[PDB]
Amino acid sequence: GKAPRKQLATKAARKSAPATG
Amino acid sequence: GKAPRKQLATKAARKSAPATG
Amino acid sequence: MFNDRVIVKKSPLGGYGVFARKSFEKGELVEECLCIVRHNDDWGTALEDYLFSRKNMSAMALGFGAIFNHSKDPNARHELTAGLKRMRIFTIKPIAIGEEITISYGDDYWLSRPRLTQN
Amino acid sequence: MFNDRVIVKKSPLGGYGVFARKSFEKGELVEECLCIVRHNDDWGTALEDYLFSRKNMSAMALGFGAIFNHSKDPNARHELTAGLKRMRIFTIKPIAIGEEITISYGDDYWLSRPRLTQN
Ligand SMILES: Nc1ncnc2c1ncn2[C@@H]1O[C@H](CSCC[C@H](N)C(=O)O)[C@@H](O)[C@H]1O
Ligand SMILES: Nc1ncnc2c1ncn2[C@@H]1O[C@H](CSCC[C@H](N)C(=O)O)[C@@H](O)[C@H]1O
Repeated sequence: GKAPRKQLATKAARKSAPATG
Repeated sequence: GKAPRKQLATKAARKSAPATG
Repeated sequence: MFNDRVIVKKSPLGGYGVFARKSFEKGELVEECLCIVRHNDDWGTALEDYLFSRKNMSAMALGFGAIFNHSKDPNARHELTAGLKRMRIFTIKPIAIGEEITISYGDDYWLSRPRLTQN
Repeated sequence: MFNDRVIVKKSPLGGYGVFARKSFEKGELVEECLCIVRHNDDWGTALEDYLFSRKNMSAMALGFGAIFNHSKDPNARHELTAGLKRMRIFTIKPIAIGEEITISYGDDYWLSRPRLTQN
């Protein structure tokens, strides 16, 4: 929306983890 | 082996069922 | 994993099948879990291993439907509700404490020695 | 499905999360199951729904890792062994009989109202 948008992403994950950012 | 072989198969399933042939 | 009714093995002389600590009769729901219903294609490929497919598609073994190995005398089987959604595990033929729970396959999935016939 | 420690719901006022019939304390393994570790690509697509992915790949929720819904005060979480193989379910903060067991997500998987901060 009137700004740089990024559809693709190398860091595209799904469900986070218990303790691993 | 010296015969008509068929690699592809429309009825290619994996694990059978409890009672459904 | 382990349960007063059964346990997972990982046994002293078994691959990765289930162990019937019971004690079950003819027609006893040992356990039941959910499953996934997807069509063939990439699904059958990526999941080419523990997929319980029916005559229409290929589903995934959510609960312990895969751990069930192939035995010559499986004293336990499973059931499927309308479609490959809910999966149950009954006891085809009563089982004794210290048995192995497993299920067969069908037309596909071959076992090994064709010794399951008296003709 | 149902267990003396917890049960699956399918509740009178809940979607498809788990119910803590207990009775648990701070740090209690409510349940544990296996999971699958696959890379993104077709895997993330076909399984785009209940995939517990870590910072390196995307795994599948073998046991009841998916049924865990997102709550504002989840009194229970899970653990992961070396990699996305064995999955466990502990009780972050003791739970009372009649509670709902669920887990959060992380950077991805958004919840709804950004009301989880006191700043
Ligand atoms: N009686 C038997 N003889 C040879 N191979 C067998 C067998 N029973 C099982 N297997 C092999 O093991 C596979 C079944 S998958 C085995 C279940 C696994 N422990 C799990 O947890 O998912 C089959 O593809 C078959 O090739
Ligand atoms: N608090 C919340 N608000 C809105 N949607 C939620 C939510 N908690 C869960 N959901 C939705 O439900 C999905 C989680 S999957 C829910 C688990 C499902 N019952 C199972 O058995 O697999 C998420 O994609 C999210 O969009």
